[PDB]
Amino acid sequence: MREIVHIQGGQCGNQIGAKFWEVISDEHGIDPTGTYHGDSDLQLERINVYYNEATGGRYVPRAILMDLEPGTMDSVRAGPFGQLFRPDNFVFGQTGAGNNWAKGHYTEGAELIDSVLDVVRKEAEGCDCLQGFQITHSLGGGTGSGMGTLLISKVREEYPDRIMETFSVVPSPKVSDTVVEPYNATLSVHQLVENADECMVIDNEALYDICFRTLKLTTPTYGDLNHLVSAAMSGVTCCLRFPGQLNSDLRKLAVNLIPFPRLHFFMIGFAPLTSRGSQQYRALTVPELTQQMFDAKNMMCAADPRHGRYLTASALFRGRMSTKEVDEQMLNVQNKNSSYFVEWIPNNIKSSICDIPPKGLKMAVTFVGNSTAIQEMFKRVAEQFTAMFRRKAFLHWYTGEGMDEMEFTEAESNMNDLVSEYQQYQDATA
Amino acid sequence: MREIVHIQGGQCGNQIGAKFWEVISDEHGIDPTGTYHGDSDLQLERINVYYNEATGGRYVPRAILMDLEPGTMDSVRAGPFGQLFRPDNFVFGQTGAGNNWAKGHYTEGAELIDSVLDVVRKEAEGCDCLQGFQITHSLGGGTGSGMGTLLISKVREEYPDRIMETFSVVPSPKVSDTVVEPYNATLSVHQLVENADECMVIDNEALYDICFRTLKLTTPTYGDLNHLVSAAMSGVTCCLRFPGQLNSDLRKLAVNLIPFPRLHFFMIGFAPLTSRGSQQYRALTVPELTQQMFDAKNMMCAADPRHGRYLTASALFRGRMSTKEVDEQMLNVQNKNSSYFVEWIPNNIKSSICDIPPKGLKMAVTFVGNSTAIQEMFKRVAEQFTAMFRRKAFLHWYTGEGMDEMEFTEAESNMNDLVSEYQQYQDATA
Amino acid sequence: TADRNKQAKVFQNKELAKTNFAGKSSPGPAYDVRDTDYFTYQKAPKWKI
Amino acid sequence: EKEQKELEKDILTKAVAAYEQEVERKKKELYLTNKQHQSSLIGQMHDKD
Amino acid sequence: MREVISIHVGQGGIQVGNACWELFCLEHGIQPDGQMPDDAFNTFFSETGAGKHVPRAVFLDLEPTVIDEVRTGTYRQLFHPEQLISGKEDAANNFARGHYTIGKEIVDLCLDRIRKLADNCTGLQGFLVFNSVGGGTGSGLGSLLLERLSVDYGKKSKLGFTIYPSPQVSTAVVEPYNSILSTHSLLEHTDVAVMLDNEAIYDICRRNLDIERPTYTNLNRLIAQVISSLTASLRFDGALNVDITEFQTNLVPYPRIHFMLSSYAPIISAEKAYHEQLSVAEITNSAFEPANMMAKCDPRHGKYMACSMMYRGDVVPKDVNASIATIKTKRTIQFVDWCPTGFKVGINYQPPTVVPGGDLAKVMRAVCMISNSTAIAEVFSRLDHKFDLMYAKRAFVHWYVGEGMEEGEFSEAREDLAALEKDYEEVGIET
Amino acid sequence: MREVISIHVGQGGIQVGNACWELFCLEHGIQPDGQMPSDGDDAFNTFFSETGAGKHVPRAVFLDLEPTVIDEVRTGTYRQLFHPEQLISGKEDAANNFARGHYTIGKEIVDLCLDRIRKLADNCTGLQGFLVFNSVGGGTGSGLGSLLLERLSVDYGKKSKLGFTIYPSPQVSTAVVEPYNSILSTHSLLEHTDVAVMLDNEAIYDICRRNLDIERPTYTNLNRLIAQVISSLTASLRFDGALNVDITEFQTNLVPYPRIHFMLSSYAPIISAEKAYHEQLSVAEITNSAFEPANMMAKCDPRHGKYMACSMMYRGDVVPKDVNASIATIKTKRTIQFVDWCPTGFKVGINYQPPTVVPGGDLAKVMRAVCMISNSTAIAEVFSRLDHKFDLMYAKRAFVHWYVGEGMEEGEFSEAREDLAALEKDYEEVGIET
Amino acid sequence: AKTYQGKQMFPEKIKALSKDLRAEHFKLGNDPQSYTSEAAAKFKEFD
Ligand SMILES: Nc1nc2c(ncn2[C@@H]2O[C@H](COP(=O)(O)OP(=O)(O)OP(=O)(O)O)[C@@H](O)[C@H]2O)c(=O)[nH]1
Ligand SMILES: Nc1nc2c(ncn2[C@@H]2O[C@H](COP(=O)(O)OP(=O)(O)OP(=O)(O)O)[C@@H](O)[C@H]2O)c(=O)[nH]1
Ligand SMILES: Nc1nc2c(ncn2[C@@H]2O[C@H](COP(=O)(O)OP(=O)(O)O)[C@@H](O)[C@H]2O)c(=O)[nH]1
Ligand SMILES: Nc1nc2c(ncn2[C@@H]2O[C@H](COP(=O)(O)OP(=O)(O)O)[C@@H](O)[C@H]2O)c(=O)[nH]1
Ligand SMILES: [Mg+2]
Ligand SMILES: [Mg+2]
Repeated sequence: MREIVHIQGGQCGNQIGAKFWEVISDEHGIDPTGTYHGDSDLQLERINVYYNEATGGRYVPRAILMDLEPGTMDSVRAGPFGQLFRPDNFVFGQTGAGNNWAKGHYTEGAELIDSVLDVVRKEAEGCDCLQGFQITHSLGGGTGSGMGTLLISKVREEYPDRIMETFSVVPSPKVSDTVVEPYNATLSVHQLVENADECMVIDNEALYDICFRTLKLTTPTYGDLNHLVSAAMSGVTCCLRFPGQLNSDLRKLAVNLIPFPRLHFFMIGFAPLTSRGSQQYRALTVPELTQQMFDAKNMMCAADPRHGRYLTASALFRGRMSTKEVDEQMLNVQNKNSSYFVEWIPNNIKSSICDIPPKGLKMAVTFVGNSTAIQEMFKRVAEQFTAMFRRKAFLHWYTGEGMDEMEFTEAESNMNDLVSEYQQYQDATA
Repeated sequence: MREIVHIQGGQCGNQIGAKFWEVISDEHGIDPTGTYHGDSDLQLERINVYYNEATGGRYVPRAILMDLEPGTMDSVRAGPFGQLFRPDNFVFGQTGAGNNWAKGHYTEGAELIDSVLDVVRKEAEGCDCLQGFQITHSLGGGTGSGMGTLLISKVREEYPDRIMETFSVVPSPKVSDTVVEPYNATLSVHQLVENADECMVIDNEALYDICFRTLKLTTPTYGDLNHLVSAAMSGVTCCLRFPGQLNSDLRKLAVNLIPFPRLHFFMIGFAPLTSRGSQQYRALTVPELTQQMFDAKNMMCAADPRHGRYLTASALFRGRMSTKEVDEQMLNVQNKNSSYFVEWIPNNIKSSICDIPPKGLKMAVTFVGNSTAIQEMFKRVAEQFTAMFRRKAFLHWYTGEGMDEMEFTEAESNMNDLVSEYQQYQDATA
Repeated sequence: TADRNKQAKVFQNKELAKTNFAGKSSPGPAYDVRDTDYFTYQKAPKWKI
Repeated sequence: EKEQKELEKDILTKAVAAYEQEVERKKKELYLTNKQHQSSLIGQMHDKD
Repeated sequence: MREVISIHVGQGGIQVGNACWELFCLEHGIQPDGQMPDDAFNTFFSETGAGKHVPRAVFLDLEPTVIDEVRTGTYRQLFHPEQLISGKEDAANNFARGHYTIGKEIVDLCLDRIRKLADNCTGLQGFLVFNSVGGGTGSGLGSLLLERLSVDYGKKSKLGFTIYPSPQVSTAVVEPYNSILSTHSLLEHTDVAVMLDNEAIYDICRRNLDIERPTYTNLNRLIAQVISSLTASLRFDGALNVDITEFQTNLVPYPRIHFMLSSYAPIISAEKAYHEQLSVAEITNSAFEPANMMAKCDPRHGKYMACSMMYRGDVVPKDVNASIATIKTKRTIQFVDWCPTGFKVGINYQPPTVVPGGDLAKVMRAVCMISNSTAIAEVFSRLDHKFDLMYAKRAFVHWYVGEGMEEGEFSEAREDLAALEKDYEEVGIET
Repeated sequence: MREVISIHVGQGGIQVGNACWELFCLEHGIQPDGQMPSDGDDAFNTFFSETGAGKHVPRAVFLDLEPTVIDEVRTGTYRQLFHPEQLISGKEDAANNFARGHYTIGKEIVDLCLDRIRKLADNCTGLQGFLVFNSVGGGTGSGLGSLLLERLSVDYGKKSKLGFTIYPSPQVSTAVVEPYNSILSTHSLLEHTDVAVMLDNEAIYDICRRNLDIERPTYTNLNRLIAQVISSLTASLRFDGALNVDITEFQTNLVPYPRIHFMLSSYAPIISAEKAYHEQLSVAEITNSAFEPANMMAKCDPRHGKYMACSMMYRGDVVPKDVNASIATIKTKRTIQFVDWCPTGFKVGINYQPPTVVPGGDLAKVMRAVCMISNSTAIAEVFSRLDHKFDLMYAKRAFVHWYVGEGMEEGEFSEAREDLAALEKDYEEVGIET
Repeated sequence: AKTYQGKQMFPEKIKALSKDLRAEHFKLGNDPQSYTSEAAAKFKEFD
């Protein structure tokens, strides 16, 4: 009940969903043929949140996959658990955006998005009582970074009260794969800040320090990345799907996290992460877990959180625990690190408890932190974007189909204003 | 509770710890895989002093192994009981210092100390009620002598009230292996005198002499020297882990052994030591224990205690014995050698008894003596230092990365001042 | 008090291979090795009329 | 309580033991791949001369 | 649904097309007869309905010799017999002949064949064009075909793989003239141009492959390998795919600047190939080192603008990223100030194939590089100097005048080259 | 993860590099073809690189302008060992002309050599340093050595470079022009090498005659001895020991001032199999033989001057107590005296891997050995005699035109002789007491 | 070529010596010891 529809676009988002659906199917005990084979009765009480029921006793995900090139869709269909997806929900173009934000937002998007809007409207009206929408996409690619944002605007214009969640992958300068990343990144953030209720930033480089340092595995892969990110996204809504000591849903997090409407950009983290070779030495305890998600290393973002101060924090625990040492550690860490915590909002940590752990683990935690450190990504993006724009390099591609440099100037000014307004509260005093 | 954390740096300290941990593990009945197999219940109540409990029912030593050359601990891992050590506690560089105090204290060490400080903060911060820290290091080597004392100072600012003990191996000119030992020894002791609460001096020459004369074994080895220092270390903190007639911990030792705050350079001895050929003829009695206590050759320092006067003495006895002949023999020894005891501190011997002996020996002794005899070590090392320095020999290596001769002059001046102040009390009369 | 950079210095095992054979890279492509086959083979004749 | 505590040991040991074989087999198979590949250049040498 | 059409003109174009078509068929397992003994060939071929396959290529030439040798070669049954346009009279290195007299009667038939090919086509990504520039036929027919296609199709992408005259090695004595004329023609009409002068390839095959006696066939084999590494991503699945449309969004900062130089690695004989690990760091360092550039140019005299690299095989993205970090740390390679990161990277799973009886050895890891750098001005400068030397005394000009094009056209080509040089100089300075 | 790169230039350098590469492959068990036989790791990574499957590639470069020796190597039994194109050869030899090897033809080989150096150094991560081998009495050797040292000093900076140079004997000589290029080369390397060792031939001849009982020695035996010295020095890097010593731990202990970095070595025991088992070869006896002046690897008498430092590497099953006891006796002996400001002057290293024997060689199985490297004030005598010989020649300006006509300017000899005088004054002022 | 041939030549010793260097070589006294508290022997249950 209080269910959420899943929608994804772009290659990165499609790969993300390909593992998110697989992991959630494992959690609920669903085989690749869509027939239930679980053991606990709790696994089927709340199956309606993500699954619709069809004749013959099978389930289908309520996912909408959108893309501009059918190659990725054809590759993901043949993969494991690729048969769960309804063939109708697939929507794809025949040309592609070519990493051009103007192309993926203006010239063909208006023509293509009517069908996907119709199908998502059908899905939204079908469900009992809609809770919100969640989207996964990357800001470095044209088709994703444009289509996702335009769809966000359209969906918000239709459902002003429903909740909005986005998993946005941002391009860091250390691992850069396409030269035109700053342009569409700035253009996308301009639109995204205007409508998204929650955005969580994800960086490959942060993922990558995590995978080399904690797991200590020799050969990382995109599959391992998708696994980490999927576990992180499953943890946020596990408590919505399963009983717990202290239930807390997306609206709870929304009210408890954002002091002001425009500060809705977070970084997330998952725990515990250990190398398989050291799995036996480590002891799973609440203090160890809390130091573990509060480590700057495990953070999913390139920002260094000790360069600023936390606006607020939230932790979701999975497994059978008592609230005692949990709240005790929260108070303890807030006392110990008072310098990194802003003072005019006392007791700025949220705790949520869910009694069921993930399969294969006894304890798990997902941490969401709103801290002042996010400004550094936008700063570096601003420097790169202005270094590009001052020489007017790579501009005629964007200008050739209706977009003009006035929009780029407005996007840069708005993002810089966001940075300034965001750092304003960092040094604010009571 | 009131537990202590072990930290060692340099290959010499690593070798010292490799035997200290084996002897303590044998004392507490812990197998190399860390599973308890003891016989009596007395072996488990106070295991929290040096070990942490982990999942899988095993114990991990609370030691931090830090260095700049990977080979030494890559070797110690392959040794017996090398599996107890947690992998994450190994921190080391890739370059090394090459026996250069300045390189180990300014250039590489200043950058590297971040992680080792983080992990030390980890372990000291996780302990329930911290008692203090103990370090083991040699002062003949540049990297050890520099980075060890740097971290000593850094820990000192953050934990001023805790107890600090250092186990310092100082160069003896009779058996020397390096030509740059006086420079780094002086530069290091300059900071050590200002920060270390306790410093026990150990002398390879004296250990070789002990192995030659007392044990009468043909070929002493580094293992032999390590075992001697290991037994000496164990005897100090045995009473902290085992019940006894008179409990006596590190704070009590510090209160009763140091008359003035700058006088914290002690010499320690262990008893009984005999050739295993002579084991049958030995009669384990308290008078024999005391006569082997106060023997000049039993001391593991080349300084002759009969060249000066004892300031304070302290005795720790292990095994079941009655206080009668303990105090009586102590008083008799004090009266018999009155001229070697400075007069204005009557009754200048502390005694402590614990009824659990070391493995193998029915009764055992640890002795700590504060005397004026240590001045000769500083005098001879200062003579070597000035012989080196008057010709500016071996100097541009130290000057090539920021250190000037002003620090050298200040260090030698401070050493001479401390020597003068130390021998001032030798002739003091009331 | 540790940041993301400057923390990768610590050695763990032999996976430093993927990250540090180019620490001191000994410059690079600064040297000219155009048409240096002059030594391997034999040079063609060059005669006056 | 002490029973599940003692029970966890063998799960952990068997898991790490299984992971060691996974480590070893990967190296073993890559050795064979490089071996056959190098031996293929032997036929290439014969073809060329 | 993904396909691309190949155009070959001139003897050089035909001898490169033949080489690339042996490699194409051997890579896709199609026999010389065209009969196969799921759908990856649809990029380059089309199913006949039952049995064989036909290439999506067209061959043009005015001298019948090379078309005749193709039609009598082992590949008689492969090509569509009416798609091999053969002429009667060669233009004989005369650009004017091929651009004003005999190209007019060619162009209508050629466009008819292209239209017939395009009607079968449905998801046309673009065109590849192959033409030697030092020949009158190649230059003139290339000018005419690009001129007509630009207006007939418009926004469809076209890639030109031209073989420029070497700085000091050349076969003819009039090639600077038609070379400059073709540059003026293609500057405002070709989306992407790749430099392929012969001297650098001679140096490469001499140094690395260790053959003291190669000919044009080896050069064509190398060019075919480069094209295959370029277009693998359109027909093979990879962890990170790239399309031909993803070049004019990554490699051309301004519409005027679209000339790039290529490189390939590793190039090594079988006598010393696997006797070294040939790992990613070594191959990508050999790629950026100045010797393995397919063009006779030194990157050290200029800045880099944009580098696009495609890897094929079992390469690991972490390998390539570790190499890129070290390269950016490197000092001798310096990028322009207005581009902090200029690397585009693509990865494919399918390893390169080997042509039987060839020279190259097979390896798992291969890299093909397209670089746009400011150093390309030197070849234009030297060609301009050579052109001015011979135009100072109006040498050979009467042959071109007597074909019907006016006297003045050389002046506009000269001015356009001057403008190109000035534009490169201006973009090369830091702000 | 520790590596070191070896350079061989000149005919003597090549003939000693091949000699040491036989011994090193012999010690690591690698077959001459390079393939691992039959079927403890990373003991070859110090000098070798794995190809991914099978054999190993040495980390050495061979340079020559006269390609006879290189052709012999490429047709020899080690044809499959070396990389086919790191054995770099020119076309015309320098013909004992330093100007030829420093200004005329070496400039066209140095670029390719440095490219090869890059292609080898990029494959290493913990590069400990460089070893260079070259005879000083040869034109191409001295010239290319000077050029490489100059280029590497500016291209790399702070890396350690060790020169195993072979000075001409005081009275036994092969050529007549070698003093000139010797003085020029020592001038070049004084401000460019961190450590240089003496390897003149007459001392090795005398050692072979006295102990090995070889009345007719040749270059092969000398090269084997030098290779054994190299192996003794470098065993600490690739074998575990109680007191390990690294390459970087030399310039911090053995060179009291930057200008003084010339040292001379000895090895013990030197003995034949038919008499080796006749005696116990105790540590005290071998360490006395090490300080025996007649066993100096360079014919320079230590009794004529003071010592600054001595670094001694023991290999076998010696014990640190025994080493310390022997050092005590050496200190007690009066015929050897140290400089006043150096009370303690010994650096000690110990390693367990016993020396390997080359079958068909001259050495035998001895379970203990020690190699010493000493810096002492006595080395100034060879410089004095070399300066006198150079002055005798430059009095009449003989042979000068052969260097002048190669583009090397006339005044070059002047500052070379001046720097030799300055070094002699430096040694004189160091040798005095305070 | 006369001197330089491919020859047949063929770690346990190293490991043995390394463990010998770390070995005890003198052990300690022989064990008669059984753990017992000091204040437990004196204070016992009485009938
Ligand atoms: N790399 C390479 N270059 C070629 C080849 N064939 C011709 N060329 C070059 O082309 C230049 C002259 O143009 P060609 O291709 O030979 O002749 P064409 O293009 O048919 O023009 P016409 O001679 O007038 O028929 C020569 O200078 C060659 O360098 C080839 O097969 N490979
Ligand atoms: N110890 C030793 N010295 C050698 C050997 N071969 C040559 N020399 C010395 O090298 C000096 C001359 O240089 P060479 O090694 O013969 O040849 P080079 O160094 O390449 O110089 P060029 O002869 O000009 O090519 C002579 O004075 C010899 O003393 C050798 O095998 N062993
Ligand atoms: N974590 C993760 N990142 C990916 C994956 N696939 C691509 N990326 C990243 O996405 C970026 C390119 O995005 P792109 O494919 O252009 O997005 P699109 O245009 O919307 O399809 C690259 O920098 C990759 O690092 C994936 O499977 N997982
Ligand atoms: N007791 C003992 N002393 C050792 C051992 N290893 C080294 N030493 C001492 O350490 C001193 C040399 O220290 P050094 O190597 O310079 O320290 P570093 O700077 O950390 O490398 C020598 O005088 C030895 O007496 C050992 O295993 N046991
Ligand atoms: Mg032609
Ligand atoms: Mg020679």
